[PDB]
Amino acid sequence: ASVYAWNRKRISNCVADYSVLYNSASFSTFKCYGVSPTKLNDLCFTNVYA
Amino acid sequence: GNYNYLYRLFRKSNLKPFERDISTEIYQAGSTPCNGVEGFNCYFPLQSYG
Amino acid sequence: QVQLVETGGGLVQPGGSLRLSCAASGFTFSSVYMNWVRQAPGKGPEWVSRISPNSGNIGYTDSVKGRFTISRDNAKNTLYLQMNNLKPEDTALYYCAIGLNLSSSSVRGQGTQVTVSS
Repeated sequence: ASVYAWNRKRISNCVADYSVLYNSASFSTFKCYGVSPTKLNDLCFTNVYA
Repeated sequence: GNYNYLYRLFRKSNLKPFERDISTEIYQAGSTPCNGVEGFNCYFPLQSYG
Repeated sequence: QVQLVETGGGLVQPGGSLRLSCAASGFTFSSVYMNWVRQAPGKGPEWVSRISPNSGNIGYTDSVKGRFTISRDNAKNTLYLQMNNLKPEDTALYYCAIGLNLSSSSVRGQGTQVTVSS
């Protein structure tokens, strides 16, 4: 969607492997704030909003 | 701004008590070896106060 | 203690491309690359130009296209910035920062402020 019409999705009740995303080299923008970009596999949250 | 004061932000393990870590090797944050060359998953370990 | 000693830049009148130097010490310089970034009075800092260690590709804002050039020398372990057709708008602090891909709020030196005097 457009920048003003940014699309929102909810993710829950699954397992997220952020290692594949982080180690991809196909993305030029990787900025994690609040938690380290790595060691994300050790954190479990109630919901994720994309 | 006075940015002459630096500090260590990336390290593989926590320092032991009264340790002086002066190594400036580029920190590796991914599977790909860094080999002392900056790039993806290769971050300089120093950061300034300012 | 890494010291990014930056050479001062005197006042230069328009008519000749300005040459500025910026040195680094206290760490292995051939590993990481260096970056030129400018802060002008009345506005926040902005990234100017970057040079890769191995590929040696100069990347800088298109707004400064065709007038800014970089030259790095590991033997002397320093950077040199050349600006052609210098205009008064160039008046600012062209400081240096150890270049990381983001190059945002990273390590930097005091630098020297240069203003083009008509």
